[PDB]
Amino acid sequence: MILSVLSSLALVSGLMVVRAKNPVHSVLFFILVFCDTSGLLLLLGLDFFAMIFLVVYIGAIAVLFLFVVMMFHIQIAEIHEEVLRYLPVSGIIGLIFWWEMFFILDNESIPLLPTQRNTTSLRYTVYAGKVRSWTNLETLGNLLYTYYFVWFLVSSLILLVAMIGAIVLTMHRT
Amino acid sequence: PVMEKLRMFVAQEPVVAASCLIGGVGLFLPAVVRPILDSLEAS
Amino acid sequence: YIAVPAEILGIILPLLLGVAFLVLAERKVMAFVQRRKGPDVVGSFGLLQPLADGLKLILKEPISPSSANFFLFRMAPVATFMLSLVAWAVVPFDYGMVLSDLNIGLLYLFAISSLGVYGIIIAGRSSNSKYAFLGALRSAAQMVSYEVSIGLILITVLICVGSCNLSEIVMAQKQIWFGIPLFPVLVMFFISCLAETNRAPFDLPEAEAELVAGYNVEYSSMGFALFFLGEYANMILMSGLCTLFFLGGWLPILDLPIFKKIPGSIWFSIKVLFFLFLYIWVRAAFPRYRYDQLMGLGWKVFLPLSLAWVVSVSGLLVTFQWLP
Amino acid sequence: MDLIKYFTFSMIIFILGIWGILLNRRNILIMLMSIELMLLAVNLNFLVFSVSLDDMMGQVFALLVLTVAAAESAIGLAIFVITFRVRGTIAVEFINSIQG
Amino acid sequence: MFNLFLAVFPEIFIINATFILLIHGVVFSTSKKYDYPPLASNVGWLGLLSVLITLLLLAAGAPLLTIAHLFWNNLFRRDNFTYFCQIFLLLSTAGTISMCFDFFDQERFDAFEFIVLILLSTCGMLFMISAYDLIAMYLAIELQSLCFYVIAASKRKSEFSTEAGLKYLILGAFSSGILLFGCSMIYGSTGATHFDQLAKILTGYEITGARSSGIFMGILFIAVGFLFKITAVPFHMWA
Amino acid sequence: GNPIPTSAVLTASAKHIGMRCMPENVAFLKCKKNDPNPEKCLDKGRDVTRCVLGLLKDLHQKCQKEMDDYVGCMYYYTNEFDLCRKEQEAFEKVCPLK
Amino acid sequence: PYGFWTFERHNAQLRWDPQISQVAGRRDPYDDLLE
Amino acid sequence: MMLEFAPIFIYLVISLLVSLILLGVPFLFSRFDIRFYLVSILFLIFDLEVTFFFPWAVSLNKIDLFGFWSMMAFLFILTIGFLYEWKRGALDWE
Amino acid sequence: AMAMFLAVSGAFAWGMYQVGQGNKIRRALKEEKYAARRTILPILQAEEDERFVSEWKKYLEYEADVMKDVPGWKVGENVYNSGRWMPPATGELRPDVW
Amino acid sequence: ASGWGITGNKGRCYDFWMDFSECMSHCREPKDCTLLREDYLECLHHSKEFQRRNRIYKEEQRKL
Amino acid sequence: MNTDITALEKAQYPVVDRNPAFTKVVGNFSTLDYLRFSTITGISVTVGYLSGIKPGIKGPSMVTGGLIGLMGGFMYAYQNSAGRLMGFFPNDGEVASYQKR
Amino acid sequence: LVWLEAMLPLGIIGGMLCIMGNSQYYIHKAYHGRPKHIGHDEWDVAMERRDKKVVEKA
Ligand SMILES: C[C@@H]1CC[C@@]2(OC1)O[C@H]1C[C@H]3[C@@H]4CC=C5C[C@@H](OCCC(CO[C@H]6O[C@H](CO)[C@@H](O[C@H]7O[C@H](CO)[C@@H](O)[C@H](O)[C@H]7O)[C@H](O)[C@H]6O)CO[C@H]6O[C@H](CO)[C@@H](O[C@H]7O[C@H](CO)[C@@H](O)[C@H](O)[C@H]7O)[C@H](O)[C@H]6O)CC[C@]5(C)[C@H]4CC[C@]3(C)[C@H]1[C@@H]2C
Ligand SMILES: C[C@@H]1CC[C@@]2(OC1)O[C@H]1C[C@H]3[C@@H]4CC=C5C[C@@H](OCCC(CO[C@H]6O[C@H](CO)[C@@H](O[C@H]7O[C@H](CO)[C@@H](O)[C@H](O)[C@H]7O)[C@H](O)[C@H]6O)CO[C@H]6O[C@H](CO)[C@@H](O[C@H]7O[C@H](CO)[C@@H](O)[C@H](O)[C@H]7O)[C@H](O)[C@H]6O)CC[C@]5(C)[C@H]4CC[C@]3(C)[C@H]1[C@@H]2C
Ligand SMILES: CCCCCCCCCCCCCCCCCC(=O)O[C@@H](COC(=O)CCCCCCCCCCCCCCC)COP(=O)(O)OC[C@H](O)CO
Ligand SMILES: CCCCCCCCCCCCCCCCCCCC(=O)O[C@H](COC(=O)CCCCCCCCCCCCCC)COP(=O)(O)OCCN
Repeated sequence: MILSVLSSLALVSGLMVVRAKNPVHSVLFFILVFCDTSGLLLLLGLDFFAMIFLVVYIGAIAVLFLFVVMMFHIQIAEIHEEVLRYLPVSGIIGLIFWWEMFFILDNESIPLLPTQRNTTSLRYTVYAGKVRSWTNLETLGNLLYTYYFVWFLVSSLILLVAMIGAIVLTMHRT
Repeated sequence: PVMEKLRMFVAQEPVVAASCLIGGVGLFLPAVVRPILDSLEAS
Repeated sequence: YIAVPAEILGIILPLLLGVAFLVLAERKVMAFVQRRKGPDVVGSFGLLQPLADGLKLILKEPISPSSANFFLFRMAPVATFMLSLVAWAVVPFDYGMVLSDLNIGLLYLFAISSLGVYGIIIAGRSSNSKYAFLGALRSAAQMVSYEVSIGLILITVLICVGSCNLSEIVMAQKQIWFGIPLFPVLVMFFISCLAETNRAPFDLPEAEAELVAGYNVEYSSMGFALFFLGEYANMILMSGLCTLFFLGGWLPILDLPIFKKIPGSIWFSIKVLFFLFLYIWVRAAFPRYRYDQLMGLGWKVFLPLSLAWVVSVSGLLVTFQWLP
Repeated sequence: MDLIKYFTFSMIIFILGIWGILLNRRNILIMLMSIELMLLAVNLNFLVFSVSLDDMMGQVFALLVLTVAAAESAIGLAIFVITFRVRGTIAVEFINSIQG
Repeated sequence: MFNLFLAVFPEIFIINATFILLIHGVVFSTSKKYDYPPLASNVGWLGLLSVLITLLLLAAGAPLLTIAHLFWNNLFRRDNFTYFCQIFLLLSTAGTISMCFDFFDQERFDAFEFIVLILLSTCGMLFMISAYDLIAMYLAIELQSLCFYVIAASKRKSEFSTEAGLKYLILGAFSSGILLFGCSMIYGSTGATHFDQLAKILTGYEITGARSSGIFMGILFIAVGFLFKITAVPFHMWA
Repeated sequence: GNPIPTSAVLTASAKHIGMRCMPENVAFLKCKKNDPNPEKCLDKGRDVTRCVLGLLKDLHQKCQKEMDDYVGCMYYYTNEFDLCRKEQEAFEKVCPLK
Repeated sequence: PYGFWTFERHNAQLRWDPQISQVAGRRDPYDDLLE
Repeated sequence: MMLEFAPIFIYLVISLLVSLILLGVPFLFSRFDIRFYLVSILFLIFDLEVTFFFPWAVSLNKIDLFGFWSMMAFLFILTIGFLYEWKRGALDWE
Repeated sequence: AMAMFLAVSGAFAWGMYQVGQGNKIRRALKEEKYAARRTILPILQAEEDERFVSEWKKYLEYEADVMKDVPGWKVGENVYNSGRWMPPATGELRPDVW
Repeated sequence: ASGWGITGNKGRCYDFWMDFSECMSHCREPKDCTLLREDYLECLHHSKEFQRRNRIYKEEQRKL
Repeated sequence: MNTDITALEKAQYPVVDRNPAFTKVVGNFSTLDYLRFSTITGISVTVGYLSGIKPGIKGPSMVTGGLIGLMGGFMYAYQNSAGRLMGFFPNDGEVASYQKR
Repeated sequence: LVWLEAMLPLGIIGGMLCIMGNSQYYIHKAYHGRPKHIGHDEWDVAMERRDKKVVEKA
C-alpha cells in the first residue's frame, strides 16, 4: 500500500520527466523521482543510501542539469514534436518489456500469499546478532577501503577523467 | 638557490603553505611515527 | 504518535517566535553599535515591532507578476521555508530533548543544506527578470561552493566522534570541547556558515546598491516574508550547529556541581546566543566582498584548509590509536 | 509480495527511461535524462537484491555506480554545451551531418 | 606487505607516470616565461617511453604477476591469457602514439591532455583484461569509455568532432545502462558477481527446463552491451 | 514474591548473573553454536533459566529496597548505566558481586 | 575440460575465505559470545 | 532501526501546512556563462569526496592503517585533479 | 606573532590527547553496556526458543488439520535437502528495522 | 556467496554456498552436487517454501 | 588485513626468502640490477632532453624524464631482486650467499 | 546601561530555544511514562516488545 503510493508517485513523476514540454520542468520532476527513490530506500533500512541519493543525485547532479538547462534558454520549437503517432511502437515495446520484465522474478521468487492467520508469531528472534548492531554506514565502510580498495581507486580515476574532460572541452580562460 | 624561492612561495601563498604543512604533518605521523611506536612496542 | 504533532508544534512555533525576535535583536544591536536606538516605539522597548511587521505583511496585497511560471514562483519560498524548518527535527537541546534521534543525523543535515539551493534558483528563474536570474545563479554558486568546506569540517568532527548521531557528537565532548583543539576548524566553520547563509560579509542579495539585484526582488507580501524567515531560521540553525560540534552542545563549561545545577538547555541556548551575536557583530563591522573575491576564497582558501585538517586529524588519531 | 513490489518500482523507472528515449526524437537532453533514469533503476536493483540476499556486494557496487553516473553526467553535459556553442542551437537537424 | 603489490607493478608504474606527465604538462603549458609552449609532442614522447617501460615491467615479470593471487582474488585474476593480452594492448598503444607526432605539430594540436587521456584509457583497458568480477569489469569498461568520449570530442570547435562525441556519449551511456541491468539481474538471481562463483552456479544446468529467467536475461543484456562494444550489427551504427 | 524478569530487572542484575550463572550460560552458548534449532537446546535453556530465577529471588531476598531503587531508575532511564550510578553503588554495597 | 572448476586455480575462495573467517563483518554471531 | 524517521515525515507535513496557511491568507483580504557549469562540476567531485569520506570516518577504528592509506591514495588522485583545475584557471572568477 | 601560533599549536596537541582520553572512557562505557547484554543473552534466547517451539507445534497441528485429506502431504516437511534447521521465511524484505 | 552480511555478520546463505562450492571442488560431475546447489538457491529465494505454504493456503480456501 | 603471498605458479628455483623485506630486497641489488637501473634512467633522461628542445624546456623535460626513468628502473631492479630471492628467477648468487651466511 | 534594551530580544530567543527543548521533552515523557532514551537500537526495541508480553501476561 505504501509501496503502491510511492510507486504511483514515481510513475507519474517519471512520465513528467519524459513528457514535459519545458526541460527545466523535466529536471524538477526528475528531482521528485529521486525523492521517492529515497523513500523506498528508507523502507529498505538503507538510510545511508537514502541520504546519499539526496546529496549526490539531487544536491549535485540535478543542480548541474538545472544550471545547464536554465542557461540554454531552449525554445519549444526546437524540441517540440507530436507523440500521438508513437503510441503503437511504445505499446508493443512497452508490453513486451512489461510481460517479460515485471514478472521475471515470479518463477524464481514466488510470493508468499498473505493468509487469514497470524504468521507473525513464527518470526524467530536471534538476540546474538542484536548485542552490537552495525549501521548501514559502518557495514559499508568496513569493506570499501580494505577488501575492495582497488575498485574504490578505479572510481577515483573515473572522477579524475571527468575533471580533465570538463576542463579541456569547455574552458575559455579570460 | 632554492631557499628563498620557498620563502617567496610562503610569503605569497600563506594559505597553500599552511595547508601543505598541516596535511604533511597528518601524513608524516602515520608514515614515520606509527611504525616507530609499533617497533618500540614489540621489544 | 498521536502526541507527535504536539511536540512538532512545540518546536516550530517557538522557533518562528525566535526568528521574529532575532530580526529585532539584529536591529537593536546594529543600532547600539551605531549610537542610535533601534525600534523602541512599537511596544515597550520595541518588543511589539515583529508582530506589527508580520501583520503588515499578511495584510499586504500579493502581486504575482504575469509570468509563465505561476506555480514555481510561489512554491520557491515554500520550499526554502520548509527546508529551514525541517532541520530542527534532529537538533538536540539537552540529553534526550530531540524529536528524531537519527543515527545518520549528520548526513541528514548535510542533505538539507544541499537542498537549500533550489528555492533560490527557482525564485530567480521563475521571476521572469534577468537581474533576479543572474543574482540567483551567483548566490547558488556561492552556497554550493561553501557547502564543500562545510562537509569536510563535518568529516573532521565525524573522525573525532565515530558516529553520525548528533547527541553522540555532543556527549563525545564531555572530556573536552572540540572547539579547543580544533579552534581554526571552528573559525573556518563559522565563516563558511556566514557564506552559506548569504550573510555579511557574503550577502550578495543585500547588495542592491552595488548593482547586484537579489533573487527575491520580485517578491512581495508573504513569499518575501517566507524567504526572510527561512534565512533567519537558518542563521539560528548554523549557530546551533556551531554550538553542537565545537562548544559541547548542552554540556557545562566545567564538570563541577555548581555548573551542573543549571539545566543543559540553558547552556545550549547561551552558546547559540553568543554565535547569533557574532553574526550581528560581523555584519556591523565589515564591508562585503565582491562575488569573484568570495568565490576565490571558497575554492582557494577554505577547501584546501578543510582537506588538510581532515588529513591531519585522521593521521594523528590513527598514529597514536586515539580513535573512537 | 515485498520483493516483487520493490522490483516493479525499479522496473517502471527503467521502462520510463526506455520510453523517454523512444518519445524524445527532437529532444536529446531528455534522452540523456532518460539514460540517467535507467541508471537509477539499475542502482535500485542492486540495493533491493543486497537486502533480499543478505549480501553486501550489491551495496559496494551501488556506490561505485553512483560515481560512474556522476562522471557520465558531467562529461555528457560538457559535450552538450560544446555542441550548442558550435551550432547556437540544440535542434537535432544540426547534428545530422555525419551520415552514410 | 609491499611484495603483494608486485602483482600490480605495471599498473602502478603507468598510473604514476601518467600523473607525472599531467603535472609536467599543466605546469609548463601555463608558463609565461616559456611563452606557453605546446607540449603535446613532448608529453607524447615521454608517454611513449612510459608505455614501453610498462611493457618491460609486465613482460619481464611474468610469474610475479600471479603473486599473492588469493589476496588479489576478489579484485582481479592474472594468468597467461591476460599476460599476452596486456602485452599486445601495450604494443598497440605504443604504435598508435608513435603515429601522432606529425598530427601534433602540423595541425598544431597542442593539447597534451590528449596523451594523458590515452594513457588513462590504457590503464582502464589493462584492468579490463584482468577483470574477474562483473563489478570490476563494469568499472574498467566505464573508465575506458569516458576517456574515449572526451577524446572523440577533442576538436571542440569542429562540427564533426562535437557531433561524434554527442552520438558516442548518448549511445555509449545507453548500452552501458543495458549491460549494468544485465549484471544486476545476474546478481539478484545467483547472489554472486565473481566469475568463479558464476561458473560454479551456472555449470551443469544451462536450460534444464527450470531455467532462471533472471540469469537468462542478465546474460542477454550483458551480451547486448558487449556487442555494442565490438560494433556488431545491429548495435553498430555508432561506429 | 518472584520479581517479574523484565528488561530492567535483568539488566540491573546482569553483573551478578554473569558472575553466578557463568557455566550454564557458556553451556547454552556452546549448544547454540553447534545447533541453532531451538528444540534441540531446551534443556540447557531450562538450566540457564533456573539459575537466573534463583539468583533473582536470592538478590530480592537479600537487598529488597536497594534492588527496587536500582531497577526503578534503570527502567526510568531505559537501562542506561551512567544515569544510575548512585543506586548501583547502594545496590552493590548491600548485595556484593562476590 | 572434465570438471574444470575442480582445478585449483578455480577454488580460490575455498582457500582464501577460511583465512578471513574471524574478520568482523562475516562472523557467526555466536562466535563473539564464546570468544 | 528506521523508527526515528516517522516524526520527520509528520514534521514535514505540518511545516507544509504552516507554509500554505501563511502564503494563502493574503489571498482573502540568453547569455551562457561556462563558469557556472565548471563550479557545478567541481561541486559534484567534492560532493562525492565527502560521500566517500563518511563511511571511512566512521570505520577508521576497524580499517586501521590499510584503510587510511587507501583513502590517502584516493585523495591523492583527486587532489592532482584539483591542482590541474587550479593551474588551468577554473578557480578564478575574474 | 608567535604567541597565537604557540597557543593554537599547544591547544591542538593537548586537546587531541584529551580527545583520545575521552574516546577511551566512552569505549569503556560501551563495553560495560555490551557485557551487560552478553550475560543476560542466554535466558532471553531460551525464553524465545520455548515460545517459538510452542508456536511451531500449534502451527504444525493447524497444518495437519488443514492438509488432512490431501494425499501425499508430509506435515512440516523440511524443504532443504541437508535438513539443517532454518527459521521460517517471512516474505517481508526488511522486517527487523521497523 | 560473498559471506558479508548486511548487518555485519555472516550472510544468511553463505554456509549453503560454501557446502556447494566444497562439493563441486572435488566432484567431477556437477549432478553430484545438485542437492546442495538447490539448497543454496532455496536459501536465496525461498521458492519451494513459499510454494508449499501457498498450497496450504489454497487448500484452506478450497475447504471454506 | 590478512595477507597471503602464495603465488599461483610455484617457484622453479630454491626459495631463499619467501617474503623478503623491502630493505633486504634493496640490499640484494646486484651489479646487473644497477646496470638495468642506470640504463633505464639514462635512456629516460635522454628522451626528456631531446623531446624538450622544441618547446624550449629541455632542462625541465630532462628532469621529468629522469623521474619517470628513476621510478621505472627502481621498480624493475626491485622486481628482479625480489623474484630472485623468492625463487621465481634464476638465483645462483642468492643461493650461494644463503648457503654461507 | 541602555545597552540592556538589546539583551531583551536575545533573552527571548534563548527562552524560545529552551521551550523547543523542554516542551517536546515533557510531552514525550507524559505519553510514554519515561523520558526519551538516546540511542534506541535493535536490542532495546526487542526488549520493549518482549517486556510487553512479560508484563501483560503476568
Ligand atoms: C531532508 C529532506 C526532507 C525530505 C526527506 O528527506 C530529505 O525527509 C525524509 C522523511 C522520509 C519519510 C520518513 C518516514 C517514512 C515512513 C515510512 O513508513 C513506514 C512504513 C514501515 C513501518 O510501518 C510499521 O512498521 C511495523 C510493522 O511492519 C509497525 O510495528 C508494529 O508491528 C510490530 C510487529 O508486530 C510490533 O512488534 C510493533 O510493536 C508494532 O508497533 C510500526 O508501528 C509501523 O511504523 C513499513 O510498514 C509497512 O510494511 C509492511 C511490510 O511490507 C506491510 O505489510 C503488509 O504486507 C505484508 C506482506 O508483505 C503482510 O504480511 C502484512 O499483513 C501487510 O500489512 C505494510 O504495508 C506496513 O506495515 C514510509 C517512508 C517515509 C514516509 C519517508 C518518505 C521519504 C521522506 C519524506 C524523506 C524525504 C525525501
Ligand atoms: C522570555 C520568556 C521567559 C520565561 C520563559 O520563556 C521565555 O523562560 C524559559 C526558560 C524555561 C525553563 C528552562 C529550563 C527548565 C529546566 C527543566 O528542568 C530540568 C530538566 C529535567 C530533566 O533534564 C535533566 O536530566 C537529564 C537526564 O539526567 C540531564 O542530562 C544529564 O545526563 C546526560 C547524560 O549523562 C548528560 O549528557 C547531561 O549533561 C546531564 O545534564 C539534563 O541535562 C537535565 O536537564 C529535570 O529532571 C528532574 O525532574 C525529574 C522529573 O521526573 C526528576 O526525576 C526523578 O524522579 C524520577 C521518578 O521517581 C526518578 O526515576 C529519577 O531517577 C529522579 O531523578 C528529578 O527531579 C530530575 O531528574 C524544567 C523546565 C525549565 C524550568 C524551563 C521552564 C520554562 C521556562 C521558564 C521558559 C519560560 C516560558
Ligand atoms: C592528499 C593526501 C595525498 C597523500 C599521498 C601520499 C600517500 C598516498 C598513498 C601511497 C600508498 C601508501 C604509502 C604509505 C606507506 C606506508 C604504508 C604502511 O604503513 O604499510 C601498512 C599497509 O598499508 C597498505 O598496504 C595500504 C596501501 C594503500 C593502497 C595504495 C594503492 C597502491 C597501488 C594499488 C594498486 C591497485 C590499482 C590502483 C587502481 C587505481 C601496514 O599495515 P599492516 O600490514 O600492518 O595492517 C593493515 C592495516 O593496518 C589493517 O587494515
Ligand atoms: C571562543 C570564541 C570562538 C569564536 C568562534 C568564531 C570565531 C570568529 C570567526 C569570525 C571572525 C570574523 C569573520 C569575518 C572575516 C571573514 C573574512 C575572512 C577572509 C579570509 O578567510 O582570509 C584568509 C585568511 O583567513 C583564514 O584563512 C581563516 C581560516 C584560518 C584557519 C587557520 C589555519 C592555520 C591555523 C594554524 C594551525 C596550526 C596549529 C595546528 C598544527 C586569507 O585570504 P585573504 O584573501 O583575505 O588574504 C589576505 C590576508 N591579509
